[PDB]
Amino acid sequence: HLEAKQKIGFVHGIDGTIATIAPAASKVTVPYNTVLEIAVSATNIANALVFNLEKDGSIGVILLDNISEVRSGQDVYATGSLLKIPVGFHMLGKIINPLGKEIPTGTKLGLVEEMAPNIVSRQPVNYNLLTGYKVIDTLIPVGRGQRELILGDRQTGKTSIALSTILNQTKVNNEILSKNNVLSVYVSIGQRCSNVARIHRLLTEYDAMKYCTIVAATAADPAGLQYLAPYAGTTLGEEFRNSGRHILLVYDDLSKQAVSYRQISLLLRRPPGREAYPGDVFYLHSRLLERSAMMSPQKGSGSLTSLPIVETLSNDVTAYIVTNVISITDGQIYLDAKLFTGGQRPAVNIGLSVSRVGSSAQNKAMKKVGGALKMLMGEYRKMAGEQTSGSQNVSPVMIRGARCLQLFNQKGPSYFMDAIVALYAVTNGYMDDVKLQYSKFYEFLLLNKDLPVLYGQVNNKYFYMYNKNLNYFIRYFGLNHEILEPELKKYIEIHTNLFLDNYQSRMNELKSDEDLVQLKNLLYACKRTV
Amino acid sequence: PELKVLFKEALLQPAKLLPLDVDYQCSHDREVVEAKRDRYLTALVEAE
Amino acid sequence: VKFQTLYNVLTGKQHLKDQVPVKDCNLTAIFLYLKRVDLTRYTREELTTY
Amino acid sequence: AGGKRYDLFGYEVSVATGPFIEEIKKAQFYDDAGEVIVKMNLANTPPDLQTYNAVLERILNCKSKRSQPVKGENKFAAMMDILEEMDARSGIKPNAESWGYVLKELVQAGDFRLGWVCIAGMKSLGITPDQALVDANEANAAKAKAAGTDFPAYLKKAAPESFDTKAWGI
Amino acid sequence: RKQVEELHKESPLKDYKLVLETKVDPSIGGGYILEVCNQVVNRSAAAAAAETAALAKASAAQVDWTSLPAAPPRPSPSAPDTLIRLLGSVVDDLADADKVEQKYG
Ligand SMILES: Nc1ncnc2c1ncn2[C@@H]1O[C@H](COP(=O)(O)OP(=O)(O)OP(=O)(O)O)[C@@H](O)[C@H]1O
Ligand SMILES: [Mg+2]
Repeated sequence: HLEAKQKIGFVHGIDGTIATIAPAASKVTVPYNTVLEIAVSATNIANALVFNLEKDGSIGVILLDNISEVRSGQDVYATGSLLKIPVGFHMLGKIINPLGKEIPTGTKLGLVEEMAPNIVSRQPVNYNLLTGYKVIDTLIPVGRGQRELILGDRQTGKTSIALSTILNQTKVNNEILSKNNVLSVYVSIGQRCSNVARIHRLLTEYDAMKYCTIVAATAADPAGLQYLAPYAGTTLGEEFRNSGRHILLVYDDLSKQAVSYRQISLLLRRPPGREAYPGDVFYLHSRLLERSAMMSPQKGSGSLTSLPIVETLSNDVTAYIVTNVISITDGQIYLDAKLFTGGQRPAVNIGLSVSRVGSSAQNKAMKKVGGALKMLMGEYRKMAGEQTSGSQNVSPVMIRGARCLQLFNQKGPSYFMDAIVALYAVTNGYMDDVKLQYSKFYEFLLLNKDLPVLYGQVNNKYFYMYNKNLNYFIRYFGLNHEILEPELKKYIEIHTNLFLDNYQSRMNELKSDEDLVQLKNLLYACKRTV
Repeated sequence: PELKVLFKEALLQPAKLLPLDVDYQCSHDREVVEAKRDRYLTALVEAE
Repeated sequence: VKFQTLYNVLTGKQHLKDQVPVKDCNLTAIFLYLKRVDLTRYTREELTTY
Repeated sequence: AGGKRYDLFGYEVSVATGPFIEEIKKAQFYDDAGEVIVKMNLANTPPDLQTYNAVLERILNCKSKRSQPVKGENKFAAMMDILEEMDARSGIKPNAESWGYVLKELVQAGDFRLGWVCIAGMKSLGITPDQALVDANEANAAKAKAAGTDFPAYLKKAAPESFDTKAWGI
Repeated sequence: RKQVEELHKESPLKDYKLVLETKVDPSIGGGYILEVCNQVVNRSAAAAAAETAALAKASAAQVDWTSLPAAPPRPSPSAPDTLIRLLGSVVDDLADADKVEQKYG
């Protein structure tokens, strides 16, 4: 009714995403880093951010949206505020643009650029985040507020880890109270629109969309929007962080955000730097990553985890952006193209990976198993290389290591109860007489089926696998407790005996080619369903 | 003999046994619910 | 607009998502061909079997 | 409350928790109790054992996690994740009342094996379970043993002697 | 006029006089546009139609009448024990078959 628009000038020049605004009138003022609305048409309106204000009144501008529609004679108006986006619970379940526009498919405004919490507002992490994968949850623990990097080559399994981590939360969040839930945000930068649609359809399939939101800045989308997207996802997460809730945040990927900022800078003829980048790309990623924190009880004891993604080249951690992010992040998850092509999927290299903080958040039941497997794998890495095909050896170390590496071959998120017991068996040697190729079947038959209940070995009193609510006792007491340890040992022993007698012997007995192919099909199915 | 009495009662009131209200909220179309009911009746007859 | 969309659904020019069938119960809960809707209320199995 | 509580940083926190407990007890959906704690930590009134026990009572006595239903809601996982928060995160240790609410939930739900787990945890922690609960637990166990409901049916089904992806249910 | 000088009052400077110029635009055939103190207000038929259309169009898009089945929430099964007692083996098969049949039909 009374609403009016404030005109600061007209456009004079455009170059791709960047633009220049000439003032209409002297003694007019525009604030810095404010969004500006360009008069595209009678109804359509663009949006664009300032980056410099000159002595002449000329204003440099980064066009965020509708660059193809901007022209020289067009009006330019000032909103007079920072760049803000709508945030809240209502934004969840909705794929959106960085600015806030909903991208269709088949009141509270938060700031895009906000300062990170100070040292007093932060807190060392105490609660874990379950990625659903055994390598991560066991040896590379991930706390809430711990921002851990994912490094890998093209088509290595970087995005899949984040998607599985988002999907693992649904089963728990429906059970527990909403305060201890892990909402999620997924920022795609430079990715194909088809991949974003596949991600949306998958998250809708598993009913993880009610807790998840998506920010999209495709390769066809402009460069300023790509540069801005992760700051917008962090803005969506900061509300839940400061509001006492927890949230997860993903960047696929920051290696492409830097290319967009490189476009913006070189189109502005800023002094370049190493590997063509301006030199402020470190600050660009640090502003974003420092916002991910575990807040103090003074501030609600909330959290904002960040799992960024970065694309190496020919397995080279000595790149500029890679080291710039490792110099910011609280860890590293190094996926290797060699192990990925070699069938190990996820392709985590444990030696090149580390979690600097997750030991404090790791559950004690997982902490003990992780210490055992860490010793085992530190021995396995040496015993595998020292021989160099000199002479093979039959020792529990190499045996258990091969069995455990087959367990790590995992297609989707696993439950905590499903994750521990399978590794307990290998660390404690129960899975030593079975063969390599029959590990997945063992695990499947252990977890999804129950041989003792099937064959009547009901001597155990409570420890079984059909319930899955026993996980919250394993999470509180630990398997090494006096009550769960003997029943666990009896269950695993009975499973191993029944397996080796009734299943493995029949497998070895088979000699027909069609039977062997049928068995390989079953094993490839067990490699997926587990 | 108790079990025979229970079968007679179950055949007399097959619908009473099921939760009709839950299933009726849930199914947009009544036809779907009807098909489910038919299958349950046939299963009980086969059981006895 | 919505009335026109309903008329298009009855005409068959426009279809529902996930290949959902058109029925009076279905249509009611959303919001010669009409005689076919009132027929669509009655169970198909009942009509064919009896 | 003459005792003064402090944070890891040494800052002062307030023990005045009564109004929040009153908000918890008035709730009728047990996610609002968690929302109360979320509004409580922001005021620097970190929860006490009395508050967590009120939340457990609310989870037990409430009908649903929310006004609308939820797929996969369990009162027990809440009443045990909250104890993981009590012990691990916050350092507070539960009492017999906390585990007693948990065992009440397990008895109402009919789960009897996990009720024995709760009994053994109580006993290993020096806590005395109420016999009225363990007796009902054993009664539910006898019921499930009599009718063969001690385990689900899909476990006792004979396995495919032939290996096949379709026969194993994968 | 009333809107003009009222906008001139809302402006930081009002000591200075106010002058008014009138122009004609072919593209837009309804309403007026006023600019005072480097503040523009659009009151035109094209602009007005676009705003009203945005309210109606956005509501229409939100409703999405085409292709809009309604599915209610599902509670816990809570199946009676006596049913299960009579036919434990098959009732399981029927419960799994039901969901598939609901989707197909
Ligand atoms: N653990 C796994 N088991 C089987 N297949 C996997 C696994 N992890 C990833 N893949 C497969 O690898 C392919 C790519 O995975 P992903 O999308 O994670 O790669 P990416 O790192 O995102 O690739 P890019 O960097 O090019 O986007 C997909 O076909 C996916 O199904
Ligand atoms: Mg990827």
